[PDB]
Amino acid sequence: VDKYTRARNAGGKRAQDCMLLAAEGDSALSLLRTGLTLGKSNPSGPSFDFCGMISLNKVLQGIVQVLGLDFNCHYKTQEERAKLRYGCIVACVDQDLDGCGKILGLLLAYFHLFWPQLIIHGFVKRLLTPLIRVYEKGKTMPVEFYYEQEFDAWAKKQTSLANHTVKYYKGLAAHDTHEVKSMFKHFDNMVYTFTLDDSAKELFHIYFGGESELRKRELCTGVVPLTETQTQSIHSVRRIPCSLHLQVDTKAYKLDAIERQIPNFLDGMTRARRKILAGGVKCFASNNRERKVFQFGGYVADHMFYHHGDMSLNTSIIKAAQYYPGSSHLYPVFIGIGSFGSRHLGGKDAGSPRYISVQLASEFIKTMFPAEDSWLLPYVFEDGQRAEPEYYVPVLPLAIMEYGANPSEGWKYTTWARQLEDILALVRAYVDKDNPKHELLHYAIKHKITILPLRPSNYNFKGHLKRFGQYYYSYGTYVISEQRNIITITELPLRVPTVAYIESIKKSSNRMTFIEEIIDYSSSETIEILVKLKPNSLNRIVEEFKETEEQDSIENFLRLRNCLHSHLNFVKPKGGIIEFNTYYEILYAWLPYRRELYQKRLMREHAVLKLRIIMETAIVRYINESAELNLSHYEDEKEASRILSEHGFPPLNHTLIISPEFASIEELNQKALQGCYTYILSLQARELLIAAKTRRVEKIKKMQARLDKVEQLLQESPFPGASVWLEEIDAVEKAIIKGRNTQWKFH
Amino acid sequence: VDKYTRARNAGGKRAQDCMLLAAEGDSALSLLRTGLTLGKSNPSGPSFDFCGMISLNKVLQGIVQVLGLDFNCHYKTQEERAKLRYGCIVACVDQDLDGCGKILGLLLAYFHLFWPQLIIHGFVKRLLTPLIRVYEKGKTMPVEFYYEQEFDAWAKKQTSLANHTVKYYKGLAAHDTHEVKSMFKHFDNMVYTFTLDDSAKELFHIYFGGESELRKRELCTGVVPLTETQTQSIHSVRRIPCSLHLQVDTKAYKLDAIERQIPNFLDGMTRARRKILAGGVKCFASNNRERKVFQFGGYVADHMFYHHGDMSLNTSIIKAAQYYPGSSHLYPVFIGIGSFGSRHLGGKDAGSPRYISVQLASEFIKTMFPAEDSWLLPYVFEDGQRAEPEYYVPVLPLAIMEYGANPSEGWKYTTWARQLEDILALVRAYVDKDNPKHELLHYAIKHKITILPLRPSNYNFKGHLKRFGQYYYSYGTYVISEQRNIITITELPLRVPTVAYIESIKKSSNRMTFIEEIIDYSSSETIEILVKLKPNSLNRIVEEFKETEEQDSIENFLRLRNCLHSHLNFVKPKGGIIEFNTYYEILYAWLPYRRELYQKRLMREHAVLKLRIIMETAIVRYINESAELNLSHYEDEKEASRILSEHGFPPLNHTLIISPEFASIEELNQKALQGCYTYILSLQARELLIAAKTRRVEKIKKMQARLDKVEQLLQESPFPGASVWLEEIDAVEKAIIKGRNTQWKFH
Repeated sequence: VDKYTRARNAGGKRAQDCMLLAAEGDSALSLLRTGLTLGKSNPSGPSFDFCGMISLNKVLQGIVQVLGLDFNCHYKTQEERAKLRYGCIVACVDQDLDGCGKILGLLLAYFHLFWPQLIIHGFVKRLLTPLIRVYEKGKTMPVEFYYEQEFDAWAKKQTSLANHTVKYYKGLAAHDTHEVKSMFKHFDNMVYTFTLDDSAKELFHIYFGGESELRKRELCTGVVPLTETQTQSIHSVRRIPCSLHLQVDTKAYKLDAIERQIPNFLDGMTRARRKILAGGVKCFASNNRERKVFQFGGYVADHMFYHHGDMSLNTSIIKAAQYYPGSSHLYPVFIGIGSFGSRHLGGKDAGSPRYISVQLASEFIKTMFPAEDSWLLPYVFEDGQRAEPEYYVPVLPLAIMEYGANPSEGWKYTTWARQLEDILALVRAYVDKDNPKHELLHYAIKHKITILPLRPSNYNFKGHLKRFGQYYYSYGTYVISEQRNIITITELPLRVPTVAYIESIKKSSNRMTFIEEIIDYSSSETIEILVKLKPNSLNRIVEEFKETEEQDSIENFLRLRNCLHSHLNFVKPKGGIIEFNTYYEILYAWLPYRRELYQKRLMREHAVLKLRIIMETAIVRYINESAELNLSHYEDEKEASRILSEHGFPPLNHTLIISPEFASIEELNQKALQGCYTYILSLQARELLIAAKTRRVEKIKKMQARLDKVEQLLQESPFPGASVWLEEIDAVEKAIIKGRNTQWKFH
Repeated sequence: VDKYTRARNAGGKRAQDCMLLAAEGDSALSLLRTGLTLGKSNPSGPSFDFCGMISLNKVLQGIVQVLGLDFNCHYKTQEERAKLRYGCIVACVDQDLDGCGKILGLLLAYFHLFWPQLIIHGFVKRLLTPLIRVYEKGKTMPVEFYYEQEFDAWAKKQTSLANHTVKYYKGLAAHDTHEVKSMFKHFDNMVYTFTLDDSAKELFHIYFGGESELRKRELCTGVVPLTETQTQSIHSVRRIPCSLHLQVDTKAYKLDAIERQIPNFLDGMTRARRKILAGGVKCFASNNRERKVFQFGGYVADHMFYHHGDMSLNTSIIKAAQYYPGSSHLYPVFIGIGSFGSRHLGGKDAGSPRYISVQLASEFIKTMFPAEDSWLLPYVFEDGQRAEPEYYVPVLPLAIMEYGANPSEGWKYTTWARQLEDILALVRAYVDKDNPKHELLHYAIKHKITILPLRPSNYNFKGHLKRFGQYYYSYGTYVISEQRNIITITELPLRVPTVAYIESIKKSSNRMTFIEEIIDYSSSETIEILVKLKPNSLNRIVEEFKETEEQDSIENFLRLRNCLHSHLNFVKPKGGIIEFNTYYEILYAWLPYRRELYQKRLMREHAVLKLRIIMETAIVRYINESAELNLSHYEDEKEASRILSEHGFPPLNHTLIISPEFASIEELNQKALQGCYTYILSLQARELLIAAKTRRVEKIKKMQARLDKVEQLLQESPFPGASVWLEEIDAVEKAIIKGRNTQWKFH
């Protein structure tokens, strides 16, 4: 066996007292070696006397060879279990879903499939290392939480976190030397035995069996965090049910694996694309100066917590800036300066990231993704730092607005962009109260039927879109020269690369028989392929390929027909996988999220306006009464605060009121009334004049007018923010038109 | 032929009028297609009528197949040349040294080797695209420079560059659409024919022949930029000699390729390591907070212009923070928090960059690499932006202070760290004027002989270092248990990974015969390997391996001896490759650079102190004379400046004097006397009081005292800055001792 360190007592008289520390990889093996050889100033801790190490079906073959397990044995009795070389096997995997969810899950499935009696009687354990450590100022011993729920509960009991620094250890390689010493000093109090319950068999069959339907049904919903009672019981008896592990960690790992290929139906982008968009918004906010692709990728990795390889990051950055006929992005996020790709190679002929540059399409991103609503979306947190939002909610349904296809395997995703005019008409009819077939559209939405039509986008396509049965076909255009006998292909079908199409024709002998030569003089955007045929071949070509209503004889000969198959599989905002049948369902699912976002924006604006009005009124009152109060004579802040409280001045938080970044409306109303009176003592000398008071009065008047406008907006029919939604739709349409006029180079 | 687009007239009556645009890759092919199909609003420009395209010995086989060249032909006559299908072949390669230096160089070598008459008579051309474009404000047409020397000469003639924006196009993929249109509008004025001269044959033989000695001799020196006369002649006759291209572009490409594996002898780090160190200094300057490896790599890529893959960046970041026995860095730049690697796998068992964190060893970096001297080193510029310095000059010879080895192939580099005490003694004896054997050391340096000894570092090595002949051998330590018959290896030789050593023993059958089992219970830092031998094997082992003075019988049996071979090949500061024989030569070469750096630091400090003294004296004079002058009554700045000039107030530059970042002493003395009188009108109201004047007088006194101290320092024997050098050496020694005491975790 390779990478196996046997214990001194393994396989001997005290073999049942031994342990086998199954390490995830090389880092886990290094940590285990450091802990086991630490037994110099550690009499109570473990050592190599009873603890062995191994690195994690050849690996499983080595595992069974070391443990001395028997395939034909059941280990239902103690005498049969005593033949094992080791008392128990302990898996040392990182707390991240990639390691504990996959490797430990596979090991548990293996053991359950072959030797379950070991699992029920107790043979498999796991190394539960502290997930989160909170260090105080002046206190050496930290507070350790094994789950994020426990840390959240503890932080709910903390008045302030200024004196506490929080460190997340999601991998075994994140533990420092003294932290490793601390964990291995209490090694016996940190191993957890796995147990089998009634639902464990069904969960194992679902997550590791050959039935894909059960797996898809189980993965339809999200991952539920462990209930505090379950966590408390686990910490109490030091036993972890297999069902809980399979339902939480394995499900999270599988959902994360799917989420890397399947986009959300609200914004149409995956996690990597959302990170790239957030990094682009943050990076180009100060100035829209051009930056190289690798520099922007480094910025995204540094700020947006993009821990994957830079190759995929650069590829996605290049794809987000591509703009050519048949490209994935009809409205790309970034303006690309340089050679970012051509339709002939399907965007695979892009320049090196060291040369091409990216810029933020501010006039489009600002309108499609409002900055005001960016403070209201739920954000994902990576090691306690605010990363990109969980999902973006654009003004228009960007999920169905662009060409989408999954190049990988394991999940089929393919969407064809719908027409901009049809989508705009549908959304405007839904939103506008004074619009034909508005009530009819709402009634149809309630009964889930379609009234207004949705058609595939015909932009950047000089072909023909036809409907046959329930399918949509795209036909390229060609012109034939009888005198020259050659055929000039002028337009390929939708999203058909030129080089791949030419090679596909060249790979067929039946078509190669009638074709003598193929030359590609197509421009960067316009296709022009000359196919020189053998003499006297038109009649033979017509006879070989009979003409039908579905397609022409030459169209069949040259394969100038493409089928628009759509696979509408998306990720729900609260986790899980959702399957749609038509784009109407996607639009109907996206609409309520945007309506709720508009309502939330209006409500938070109302709350912040009320707080600012209160602050300004208090400031004006203090300005008026400073002559009689004479607060400038006092020195201490406490005396001034007490006299202001006696006079009735309300206490407000300066920072939260003036900078309400990410505070929810209930949170904003909760913690804004426990501030101080700093806003009064911080007033400038020039601000005590009559002119400053008049300016503040004018500001109060304009803010009050905005408050009445917001209040009137909140009562708008059918839902609040309808006029704002229509205005933003008009702005987005204008930005899209301007981008299309200038080839998405806004100048 | 693949990726070949034939011209309409190629191989016909007008075949000699045709062209073959040899594209470097896919991006070049896309640019060529865009340019050639652009001929709609471009009657004068080229098109596919006479221009073909091809993608760049199978590729060369396709090239000769397309061109119809003959291997047995010489093409010495026009009639033989007329058989060619194309009139000429034009190479479209990016201006960067990777593309034009390698691919174009290989094509030129191919043509010279087989068909030189084509080269002399004129058959190979290159596409010379504008390297640098300067855009003015309000002027659409830019200024194009094909070489960096031309741009530098033009900028020397520019009074100000505020209205000019500079763009560098080092790749064919960096040209925008309108720029591509501009270049292809004047296509006939941008192709350059290659010519052969007398030295071309020798240069081709040197750079592409089988004689490695000639290549090494040629690469000993750096790359000389083309002289302005040569560039002017090239632009005049539109012909490029092959010798000039080989001497500049190919030499630069080869030197850059070598520089990625061979470190400088001044700081001991390559380009990537210098970029990482500069990024670490810049990133952790504000606060020394821990950052993840991938986040720091992204920061380095964004700011230090690291355009290579992130895998190598993360690997180098991890290596720079590793600290274990036998590691490459005896004094690592970064403190690593987490599991950064172990000696058992030779640092290959490091944790994932997503988990481990890095911090800047400020107490060591600040002392070893002074921040004051960081403004004086020559910096490399990447696309006009200031990247990491060309070379660092540490206080101590870091090139010989750490274990260095080149893991790649093509250049043999291996250095073994010398003892800290010996290096400190040598440098102190060189610097200190009152020191035994100081004059003797200087005399020996003049005669290039050694007096003080240099020995390999024995730190973190519980073995034996022995000297035999001119070689140094490292022996591990073992203990034998006769009763147990097993052998306990306690220390492996220097820089010998444990796993590799165990596998090497296991791979030999002769040693495997006497060994029954091998167990590795070694700690993270201490080696303890138990080798259980077969019964009655000590006598057989002794008989098989005879004992000699060089090594013991058991040492030969277990291969516990390592030879300390050193390959001292480095990169000179001004380019080229330098070969050393002993570490004394490296120290003697490094010393004058540090002495010159100290002298430059002292001189620039003197100049800036003089300028600041002049500024402060002028300010004090204005404060004294403001009562009579009454400058506050005036409104315009011009009138005040004129009256101050009449009164004799000197004009100084506020920004340059107060922030002399990277201004050389001659440059500082040149452009600091053409400023304005802003420093007088910008004075605060509170600064006109007597207390402010007294504070300024005290500041003037302290600055004058520092000026006299600097002046006395400049006259110090033997060279200026000797006491400063000794103080910095003492500080570096203290920092190294503190780091070694705390396992390079400064706390």
